[PDB]
Amino acid sequence: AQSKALPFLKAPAKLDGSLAGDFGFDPMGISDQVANLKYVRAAELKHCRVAMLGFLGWVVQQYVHLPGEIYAESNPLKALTSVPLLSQIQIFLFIGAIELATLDQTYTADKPWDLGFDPLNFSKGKSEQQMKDLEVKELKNGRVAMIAIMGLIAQTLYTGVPLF
Amino acid sequence: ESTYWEGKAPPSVVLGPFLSKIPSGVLGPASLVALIVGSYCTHESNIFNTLTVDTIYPAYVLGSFLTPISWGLHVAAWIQKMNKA
Amino acid sequence: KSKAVPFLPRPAALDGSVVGDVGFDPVGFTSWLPLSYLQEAEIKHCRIAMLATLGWIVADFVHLPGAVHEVSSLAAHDVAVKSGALAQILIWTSIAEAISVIAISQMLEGSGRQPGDFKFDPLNFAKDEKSLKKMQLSELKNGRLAMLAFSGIVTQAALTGHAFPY
Ligand code: CLA
Ligand SMILES: C/C(C=C=C1C(C)(C)C[C@H](O)C[C@@]1(C)O)=C/C=C/C(C)=C/C=C/C=C(C)/C=C/C=C(/C=C/[C@@]12O[C@]1(C)C[C@@H](O)CC2(C)C)CO
Ligand SMILES: CC(/C=C/C=C(C)/C=C/[C@@]12O[C@]1(C)C[C@@H](O)CC2(C)C)=C\C=C\C=C(C)\C=C\C=C(C)\C=C\[C@@]12O[C@]1(C)C[C@@H](O)CC2(C)C
Ligand SMILES: CC(/C=C/C=C(C)/C=C/[C@@]12O[C@]1(C)C[C@@H](O)CC2(C)C)=C\C=C\C=C(C)\C=C\C=C(C)\C=C\[C@@]12O[C@]1(C)C[C@@H](O)CC2(C)C
Ligand SMILES: CC(/C=C/C=C(C)/C=C/[C@@]12O[C@]1(C)C[C@@H](O)CC2(C)C)=C\C=C\C=C(C)\C=C\C=C(C)\C=C\[C@@]12O[C@]1(C)C[C@@H](O)CC2(C)C
Repeated sequence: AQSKALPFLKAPAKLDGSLAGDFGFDPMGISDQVANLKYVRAAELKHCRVAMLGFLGWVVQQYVHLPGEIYAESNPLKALTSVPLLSQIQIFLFIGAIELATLDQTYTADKPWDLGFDPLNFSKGKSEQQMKDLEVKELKNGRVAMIAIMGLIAQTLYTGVPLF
Repeated sequence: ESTYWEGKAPPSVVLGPFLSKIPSGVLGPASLVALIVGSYCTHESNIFNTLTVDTIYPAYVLGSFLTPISWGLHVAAWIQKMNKA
Repeated sequence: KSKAVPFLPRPAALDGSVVGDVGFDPVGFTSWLPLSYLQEAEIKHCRIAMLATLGWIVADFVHLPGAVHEVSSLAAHDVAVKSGALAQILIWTSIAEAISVIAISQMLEGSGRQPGDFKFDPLNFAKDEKSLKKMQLSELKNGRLAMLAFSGIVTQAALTGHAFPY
């Protein structure tokens, strides 16, 4: 009834109105245990962003490579082992440096997903409806990418073909 | 509710809202049939014919599971009979 | 008192339902289970049997967009579980049924979901209540006929080997 995604079920109590992308999709009632939807939305958006970047990297590594030889592997899962540990540890350290401040931030803030990242100011001057539309676009694209990046990983692990 | 009882038989609510509405004249014969079927299945899988890897027969196994069940069915049959059902 | 069985009395739980209540319950199964759960089971069986009868009949006549699909809908089960199609259909059917547990559990508990209702009318073949009731009765009658017909089809096509007459 109240779920748009599952037009027959009634959504849970915490799925209503605000927090764009709310289509009443919580059949298992996971939202009933979390105190709020702030942390789960932060986790969902982090997954969405990481999955978008992962899909883009998957395709680009399929087609484009860095000039060096160590980056010449086309299969992303094979490149996970071919690439030297120095590059991967540098990436991990960069991510952890970004992650510790946001670790302090996420567990207490009202909008843990709002990291203040807008270098090009794509949100300055946008109205509330436009901002909500942008949030919906981001969430949609992220969910589709998550499904897609998991599918790419599965098909590479099951057939060895990284794409198509 | 109030499954607690002190009379001769417990209230029919202790049987659940599926056995609470079965007449005792149905549960009784059903319990006896289930007990006979389960005993025969147990005695056909084993005892009369020795068990082997090639002879397991899910019917006899599933059947044999009716013996433990039978116990519950006739207990419920007695409970229904004493509760004017 | 019963409309279907004049001898036996009308079932206590069957008074009126647009699902085709003609008071046919000689064994009193409606006393055992909630009527709503039995209605959901009946509608599920109806739809499955209709789809299966149509699929069996069609797949014996014109079904070969490939090589592994050159079977006679009697050896089709093993061939196409070996191929892997039945696995995918089972996966999606399991997802739908797991969702259906909550649908069955949201009814029998409150809400307003009628048995067998999934709000799937994309083409809007039913418009008002009268059309909805008429076509619910039609769907259930067709589904019962399809249940019996598929039973006959499998029993005959296993008692012999033949085509559509079976
Ligand atoms: C990391 C994954 C992740 C996380 C944390 C969330 C989190 C959230 N989603 Mg969400 N979503 C995701 C992935 C995720 N989503 C994907 C991939 C899709 C596309 C199908 C969606 C589609 C979607 C819709 C349409 C809606 C939500 C909503 C919500 C919010 C409320 C539901 C909730 O509390 O569930 C928390 C969820 C988890 C804790 C994840 C548990 C992990 C389970 C067990 C998944 C198990 C694996 C799965 C069955 C199969 C994956 C393998 C492969 C096939 C992909 C919450 C912020 C609702 C919303 O906006 O509310 C504000 C809403 O309406 N989501
Ligand atoms: C690519 C392909 C095959 C192939 C090819 C080529 C590339 C095309 C050509 C080459 O030459 C060969 C080859 C092999 O490569 C395509 C395959 C065919 C598809 C993709 C079709 C799928 C069939 C769907 C079926 C059969 C589903 C049945 C429905 C059920 C519903 C169940 C329900 O109970 C549920 C769960 C809820 C209930 O409420 C009611 C209902 C709804 C009835 C199952 O009962
Ligand atoms: C799909 C997914 C999560 C799906 C979860 C779903 C659907 C859950 C749905 C539900 O909970 C709700 C919503 C509500 C509940 O009531 C009901 C259910 C149904 C239970 C996460 C994907 C998450 C996908 C992620 C995080 C992708 C990460 C990408 C990474 C890590 C990067 C990898 C690479 O770097 C390597 C490894 C090597 C390089 O060569 C290549 C690249 C690609 C660059
Ligand atoms: C990357 C992406 C968006 C990236 C946006 C970025 C970085 C924007 C960053 C900024 O805005 C901020 C944040 C703040 C601004 O102030 C600054 C900038 C910097 C401007 C979306 C991708 C979104 C990506 C999506 C939605 C991908 C969907 C993929 C699908 C459907 C793939 C399917 C398949 O892969 C399978 C599954 C199997 C294959 O075999 C077959 C096919 C079909 C190829
Ligand atoms: C499939 C079927 C109906 C399917 C309808 C569907 C999917 C409609 C779906 C939708 O409408 C909804 C739901 C919502 C709409 O908004 C959208 C769509 C998507 C359009 C009926 C089958 C119905 C199948 C029936 C009725 C079977 C009849 C068989 C009979 C009568 C007997 C035959 C035999 O006697 C012979 C001929 C010879 C003997 O040897 C053998 C036997 C078998 C014994």
